[PDB]
Amino acid sequence: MPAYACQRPTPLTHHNTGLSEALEILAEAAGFEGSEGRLLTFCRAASVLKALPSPVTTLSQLQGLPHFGEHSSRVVQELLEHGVCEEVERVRRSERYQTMKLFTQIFGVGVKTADRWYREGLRTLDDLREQPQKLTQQQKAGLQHHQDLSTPVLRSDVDALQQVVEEAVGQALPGATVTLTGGFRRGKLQGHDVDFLITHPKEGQEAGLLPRVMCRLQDQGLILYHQAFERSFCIFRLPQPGSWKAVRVDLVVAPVSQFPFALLGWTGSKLFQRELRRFSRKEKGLWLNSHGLFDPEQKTFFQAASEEDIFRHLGLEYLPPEQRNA
DNA sequence: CGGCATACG
DNA sequence: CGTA
DNA sequence: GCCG
Ligand SMILES: Nc1nc2c([nH]c(=O)n2[C@@H]2O[C@H](COP(=O)(O)OP(=O)(O)OP(=O)(O)O)[C@@H](O)[C@H]2O)c(=O)[nH]1
Ligand SMILES: [Mn+2]
Ligand SMILES: [Mn+2]
Ligand SMILES: [Mn+2]
Ligand SMILES: [Mn+2]
Ligand SMILES: [Mn+2]
Ligand SMILES: [Mn+2]
Ligand SMILES: [Mn+2]
Ligand SMILES: [Mn+2]
Ligand code: NA
Repeated sequence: MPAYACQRPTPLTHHNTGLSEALEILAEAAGFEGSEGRLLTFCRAASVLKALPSPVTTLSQLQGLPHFGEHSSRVVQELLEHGVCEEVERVRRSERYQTMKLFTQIFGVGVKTADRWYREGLRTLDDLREQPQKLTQQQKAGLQHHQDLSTPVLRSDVDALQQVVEEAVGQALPGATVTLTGGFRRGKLQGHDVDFLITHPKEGQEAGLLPRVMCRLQDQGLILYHQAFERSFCIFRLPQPGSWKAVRVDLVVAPVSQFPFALLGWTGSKLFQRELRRFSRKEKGLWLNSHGLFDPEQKTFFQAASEEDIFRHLGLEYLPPEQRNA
């Protein structure tokens, strides 16, 4: 079992969901308490289980696996022996976990904001609505549309949204393209949002594109919330039969020179990309982001025509998007 | 001991 | 800070 | 929490 998640295939459907979900509760809780290192370990351990070919039935099957130490092993041991881990259940049932999950699920609210509200005694969404002065415009939008934003986005929604984004993009710039990224490109059937990457084959023609796209969407009544810019984290008014629902949509524009790097970064998973960037820097001495791959000693950027090119320049076996579900 | 991904809005 |  |  390779130690980095970018060195192994992780399919969407795997064989250890019970174990991985328990470890991911501990990771989430570690985040709520401000320990990003513990969060990362528990996430990495859960991800290792997703990459295994068969169900773990015996604690012996963990020996030698990366990111399993005393704590993650004890969690698995108790789930195998008893079907429940006391620590996981305590966190699950705790007022702090439940409230931090509730608040951080809001668009515009992260851990530090949720923790402050928790410390102020706030506990419910209605508590927040009762104190609108304490909210940014982004948080106001997140709370206003929270019910819809909690409804899974389905493929039919994606296809309808792709059509209206393509229409606006084509009106704004002939020849520009729209690529579905995020979890749907990895094969997910559902999501919390839809992610789109926009470019143009002629370098530089995409300058100023995203404001023009947003204006065209806003004039068709499709925009409920949005913030020079190249990323827009939006809420769309998606038509439905006889009505509409709010959907989160992320739009990003990249020049075509950067498109493989942006496609790779925005296709995820989040853990896959953090692990790939860690691998790049720590094992290969190269700096990876959604713009490029930089060699800091020659002071040069690697020219890539595809995601495959990037994997190859990092000395990694290529993984298609459906195997990046780390 | 300390690192843990890396950027834009 | 928030978002990805 | 795990690891280089
Ligand atoms: N959520 C999230 N995405 C991130 C982070 N950093 C980062 O590069 N991304 C990239 O943004 C991509 C799209 O983000 P996303 O939150 O829409 O996640 P997703 O489509 O995989 O899952 P979803 O099904 O919940 O929408 C991810 O797939 C990930 O690679 C991060 O900290 N959080
Ligand atoms: Mn399998
Ligand atoms: Mn412990
Ligand atoms: Mn026991
Ligand atoms: Mn998404
Ligand atoms: Mn997104
Ligand atoms: Mn840029
Ligand atoms: Mn330490
Ligand atoms: Mn520690
Ligand atoms: Na949030």
